[PDB]
Amino acid sequence: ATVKFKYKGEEKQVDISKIKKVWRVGKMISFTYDEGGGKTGRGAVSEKDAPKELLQMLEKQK
Repeated sequence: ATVKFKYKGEEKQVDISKIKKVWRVGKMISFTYDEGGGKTGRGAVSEKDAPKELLQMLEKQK
């Protein structure tokens, strides 16, 4: 369900349903998640750092 991503010294828990657009750029995977009344926050997660759920959809399903 939830993705724990490091910020400075604070690891932030964000839901898989709230990730609006996800894209694999090269060494990193950048993503725009929505959070309230039309105001999108922008996170990032590395290639070894991202575990299994987001990796299976873009290189198997459709």
